[PDB]
This record gives sequence, C-alpha cells and structure tokens, in this order.
Amino acid sequence: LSEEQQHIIAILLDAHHKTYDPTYADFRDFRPPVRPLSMLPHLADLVSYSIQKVIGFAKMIPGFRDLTSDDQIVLLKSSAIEVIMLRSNQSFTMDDMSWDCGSQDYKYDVTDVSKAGHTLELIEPLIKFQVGLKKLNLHEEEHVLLMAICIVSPDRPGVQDAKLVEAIQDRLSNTLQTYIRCRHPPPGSHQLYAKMIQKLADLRSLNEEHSKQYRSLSFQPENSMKLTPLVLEVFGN
Amino acid sequence: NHPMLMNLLK
Ligand SMILES: C=C1/C(=C/C=C2/CCC[C@]3(C)[C@@H]([C@H](C)C[C@H]4C[C@@](C)(O)C(=O)N4CCc4ccccc4)CC[C@@H]23)C[C@@H](O)C[C@@H]1O
Repeated sequence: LSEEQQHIIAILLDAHHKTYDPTYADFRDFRPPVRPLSMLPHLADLVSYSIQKVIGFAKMIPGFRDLTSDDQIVLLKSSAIEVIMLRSNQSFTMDDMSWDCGSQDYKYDVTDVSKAGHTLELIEPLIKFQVGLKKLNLHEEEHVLLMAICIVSPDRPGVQDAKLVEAIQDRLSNTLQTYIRCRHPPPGSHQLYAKMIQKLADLRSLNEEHSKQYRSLSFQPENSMKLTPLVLEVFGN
Repeated sequence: NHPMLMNLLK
C-alpha cells in the first residue's frame, strides 16, 4: 500500500463525507412524500439532489478533473444512476428491505417504489442487488473506491479519450485490489474484489433496465412534468 | 448541450 494509494483513499473518503449527509437534513427541501404516481415528485427530488452529490463526489476523484469537459459529461450521464444505487446501500437495511433515511416518512420499500407501470422489473433485481451489496460488508474505503471505479469507466458509450479513462480507473482498481490484501482480513476478503466487479456488472443491467423505465415514463409528458430540470438533462434523449 | 451538468462541474 503505497504513498500514492493512501493519498487516493484519503481523498475519496473525504469526498464522500462531503457529498453524503448521514443525517439526511436536506430531505425537508424536497417535495413532500405522499403514500397514482404519488411518490414520484418526492423521489424525483431525491434523485435530483443525489445527482448533484454524485457530481460533487466525481469531481474530487483524483485524475477526473484532468479529463475533457466532454468525457466528464459522458461518464456522469451513464454512471449517475449506478452510483446512486451504490451510495443508497448506506441507507438500505436488511431488517425490512427498505432504504431508511431517519423517518418513514423518509423510508422506502418495494410498495413505495413499484406501484405503477412495469417498475417491478427494476425494483425486484435492485433490492436483490442491495442485499448482495450489503452482504459484502464493505469497508468504507472499499465503498468509495467502487463508486469512483464505477464513475470512471472506459467502456461507457460515447467516450472519446478512453486510454486516459482506463489509466485513471486502473490506478483506482489497483488501489482497491491492494487495499483488500493489506487491510481486509480473511475470510471476508475471499474473492472480495471479484464480487465487487460483479456488482459493477449488476449495475450495468440495472442501468439498462432503468433507461427503459425512464424512457417509457418520460415519454408521457404528464409524468415528465413532475421531474426536475437536472433529472431531464442527465437522463436524456 | 448540458448547461446544468456542465455548470455543476465548473
Ligand atoms: C439516492 C439515494 C437514495 C436512493 C434511494 C432509492 C430508494 C427508493 C427508490 C430509488 C430512489 C430509485 C428511483 C425511484 C429510480 C427512479 C428515478 C428515475 C427517474 O431514474 C426512474 O426512472 N426511476 C425508476 C422508475 C420509477 C419511476 C417512478 C417511481 C418509481 C420508480 C433509485 C434509487 C432508489 C436514498 C439515500 O440513500 C440517498 C442516496 O443518495
């Protein structure tokens, strides 16, 4: 575990502590939850707020700001929803399979999110992903590395410079691999790196399902009205 | 073509 990679882990931890509020104080600013697509204005506000936080995290990733402005946008458009699902694992609890954010009120279950349309085709695999991510019992250092590796992916559609993206991801991947050996003891570290990259593959199919869900729902202007301008810009055309 | 996202970068 080198000079350079302890620097990286310190940066990502601080970046996360600045972009994820464990007290969830800003939830008062959202449009109120009502439990029709009753919850969508509240969840749209939650997602929109979370995209801002994901962007703030991404900008602090060592090597990210050295990318083009255009490559940064490509990486955030494709990765935003995936990092949101990753970072939501902190609020997700396995007592009742819900995201618990202080009150409830601000706690969300499958009935809160899968009532309308074909959204269960996304929610059922997403809950299973949350359970699977939770059973990894990640160190916080591993949690923030995985989000950063998720953001800086060289295979996102539309990436121009990919070698540099790969270079930035490799230095994060090799930080995660070396961290698991030196800091994660057995048996919890057994194939832990392979199980984490597997969760990156789960995010890809959850992202693909998400794009199909969003496209169908945004196609109805009545529901697109309830979203936010940021959400529409990022989850785009 | 992403005014808000570009502004959230810098
Ligand atoms: C983003 C965070 C959190 C995320 C929590 C959840 C639990 C509730 C359901 C959340 C918000 C998911 C969204 C509803 C995806 C939503 C948002 C959107 C626009 O991407 C979409 O099409 N979705 C799925 C289709 C859908 C439409 C209408 C109602 C329900 C689903 C994605 C992440 C999930 C909760 C906290 O941990 C903070 C963290 O930053």
